[PDB]
Amino acid sequence: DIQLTQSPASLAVSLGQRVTISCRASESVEYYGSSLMQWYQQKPGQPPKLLIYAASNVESGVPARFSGSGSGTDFSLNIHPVEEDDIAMYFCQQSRKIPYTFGGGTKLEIKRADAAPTVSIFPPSSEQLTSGGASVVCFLNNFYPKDINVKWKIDGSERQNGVLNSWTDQDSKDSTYSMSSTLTLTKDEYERHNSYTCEATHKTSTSPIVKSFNRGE
Amino acid sequence: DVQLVESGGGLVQPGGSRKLSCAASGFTFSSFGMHWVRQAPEKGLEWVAYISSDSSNIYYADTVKGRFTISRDNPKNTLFLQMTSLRSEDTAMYYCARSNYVGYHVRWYFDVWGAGTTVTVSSAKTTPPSVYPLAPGSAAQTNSMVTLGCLVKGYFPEPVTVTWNSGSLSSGVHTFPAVLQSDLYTLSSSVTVPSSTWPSETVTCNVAHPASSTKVDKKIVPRD
Repeated sequence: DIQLTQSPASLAVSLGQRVTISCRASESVEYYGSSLMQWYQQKPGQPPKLLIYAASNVESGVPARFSGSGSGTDFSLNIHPVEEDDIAMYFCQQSRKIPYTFGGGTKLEIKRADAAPTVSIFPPSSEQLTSGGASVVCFLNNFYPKDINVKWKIDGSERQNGVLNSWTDQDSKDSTYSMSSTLTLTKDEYERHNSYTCEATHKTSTSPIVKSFNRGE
Repeated sequence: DVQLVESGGGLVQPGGSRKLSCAASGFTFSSFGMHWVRQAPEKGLEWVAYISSDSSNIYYADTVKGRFTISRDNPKNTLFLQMTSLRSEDTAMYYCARSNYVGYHVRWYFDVWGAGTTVTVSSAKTTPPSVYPLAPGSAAQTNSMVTLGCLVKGYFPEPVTVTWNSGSLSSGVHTFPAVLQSDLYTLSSSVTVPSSTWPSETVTCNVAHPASSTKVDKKIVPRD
């Protein structure tokens, strides 16, 4: 099939600045003097919206700040004065061969000043322990940029199984990101150890933020 | 007001079947070819099938070739997708989309999209969540702000809503998207408030899970 590679996977912008994202095809999508490539934007929990068709044709209704160009295999969408409403996901879509494919998308996010996460750790609740399970939860809130890593240490060494993670979308109020990390254990394994550590590595600091609690309290 | 409103989505056991209907309203439905496009959670868009405005041609993504059949009823103006031998991976939001010609036929593009209907293929049975209070320790509190939270675990199917004090606390809240471990969903929520407020005043997380008609108000109490 025809592969569509979009880049970057995500871009941080300042409203008012120019924006340009590209889309490449593993094969040509040109057909008798015309490129059959489209651009679609999509906002969380909502259906895609057509912006450009045939590489450069600007669908009726979409602002002039938008424009598209390219041909052959290379294409690109341009939002010169990028504004609030443009913060969303952008997909690449061809109509040349079947199956008709879409690119992996490029997410435009609000550029903001770096921020270190606020980390909090919580031991399993009595209610859960009564059920034979034990979850240790850790929140890494309001940090920027998005990239962050979480490492779970038990008594002193790291754990990698039974660790489930979740990330929020960028916050509309402060433009930061948040993550939630849960380490689940059986109650017996939870009671054979004392130290539960949550360590977060983010761009802000080279020295991991460390949060932990010891049983016996 | 050209639009498409697909319906028919819901829960299905692996191997089961389900019919999807797309209701058009505001254009010569008999002139425009139609498409079905799906999007798995957190995933991208995957074209599913296309049908002529004349039921002349119908194309399927190999991924559903011998299991899904697309059809159109020009009169009642509706598009259908018949799903059978459904698998876990068929789980996605299903979109209804009108094709369109700028120069002529081959030079087409997806013109309009409906709000879509969800389709979840699972063997899991409806299951209320377990709501566990997330409270810090006595001294291990520190600062002027304190963070508390709720762990909503092992429920099915999605969705679940969470509020703090029925909404009185909206700022400084973070409820994370659910993660599907095994065949059950798990999610969490945190809320940050001033230290001079918690132990002293109540902080409750309200969890709602309609599929099981569950409404739980878990009060966050201090740990002895």
